[PDB]
Amino acid sequence: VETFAFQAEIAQLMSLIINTFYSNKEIFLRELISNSSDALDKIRYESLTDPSKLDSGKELHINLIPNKQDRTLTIVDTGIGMTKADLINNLGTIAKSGTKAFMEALQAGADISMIGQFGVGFYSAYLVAEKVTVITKHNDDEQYAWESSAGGSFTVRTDTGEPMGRGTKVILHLKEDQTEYLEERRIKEIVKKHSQFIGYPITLFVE
Amino acid sequence: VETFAFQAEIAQLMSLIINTFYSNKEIFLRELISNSSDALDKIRYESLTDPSKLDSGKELHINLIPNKQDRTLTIVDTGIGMTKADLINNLGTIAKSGTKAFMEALQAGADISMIGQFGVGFYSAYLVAEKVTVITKHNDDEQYAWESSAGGSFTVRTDTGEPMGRGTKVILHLKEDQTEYLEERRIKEIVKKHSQFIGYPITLFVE
Ligand SMILES: CCN(CC)C(=O)c1ccc(O)c(OC)c1
Ligand SMILES: CCN(CC)C(=O)c1ccc(O)c(OC)c1
Repeated sequence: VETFAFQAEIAQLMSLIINTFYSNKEIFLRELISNSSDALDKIRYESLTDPSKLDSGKELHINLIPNKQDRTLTIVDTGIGMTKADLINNLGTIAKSGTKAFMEALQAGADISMIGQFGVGFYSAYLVAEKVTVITKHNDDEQYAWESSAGGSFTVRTDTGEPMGRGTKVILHLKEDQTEYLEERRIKEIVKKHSQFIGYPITLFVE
Repeated sequence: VETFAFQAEIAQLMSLIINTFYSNKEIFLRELISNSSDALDKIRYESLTDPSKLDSGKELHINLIPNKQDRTLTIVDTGIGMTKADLINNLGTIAKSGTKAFMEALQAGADISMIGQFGVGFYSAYLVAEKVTVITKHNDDEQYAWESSAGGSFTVRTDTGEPMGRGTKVILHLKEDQTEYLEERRIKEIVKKHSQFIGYPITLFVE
């Protein structure tokens, strides 16, 4: 298990997300679904000139898996996935510069819901989750598990768990007062409201 | 000079853009600026683990260059640029699937301004231009010039013109009745309206 420190600006972004009074929390799902869409676009583009890219899995889609027992909402995609380097480098984002722009925007009247426009939408997972676990598999690497409960550090380990084939799995360990996001009609409402133009199937699992 | 046929679905997207009565043409600039932002994000991300990626040019920005003599509006960025393969493969887009989703959306009430959400925003250049020339330079290839006046075909040639260092240059040969997009206050208005959260400098050249 390797423990790393977040870059200062990312710890601050996470602190802002966690600490700010801000009711419109539901947007975390749209931001995660959108990152999944972007990863799927990437593998699909690569497959256009190299069909073998899809050897690790031909279907391009997203599953939403609520689990009330464990209190987790899981967002799985079969997109391009991430290498160990992508994971350590702020999950494939340009987070330092994105955080800088987001902060300026907030100072000038933007609100937290606009986070995705600064390319750090992943971190909005902290609006609802106390701990976030990311399992990922890229064609060019082995499966890894990234994890953080914020607090300025994250871990990375080689994942021994069930093999994924290819893609990214975001496991949200939901805060005690955010269990509405495990409820079927609430998830369906949010998907329909914010993710109506996502070009891949989104399957909501039932329990 | 190599001449290629557009895939059928792209020729149809272009025909739709060109033929539909649709007044809100100004959005082409926001879509091009946004593609440039995405290319810049890409090179910046690569530079995070490999500083030499920026050997071909350290500054990450966008220039807007109107030229009333030639009737061209040029959008230059110093982003990641495109290889010959990217160019032939619909300028690095997943255009067939993106066109499919855009068409469905239009049929269900979307309008042309939402084109960028389907990842084929580049083609909105045809709302204002009769011919579009794209000059591009990727670290992994030499400089190329892609060109199309629609009509179902595009060309690709190795570019002999002034060397770019790295990035993408979109030269819009504007339609005779679209010269307002060469006017300073009109360009400035559009940038301010639609591109206020682009995290790179956008320099509007004067003539
Ligand atoms: C670098 C590839 N990538 C992003 C396009 C993913 O696999 C990915 C998918 C979903 C996410 O929520 C995510 O969080 C950042 C990353
Ligand atoms: C594949 C890299 N890329 C797109 C991210 C560009 O260089 C690029 C930049 C501006 C554009 O208008 C464009 O048109 C599609 C492409």
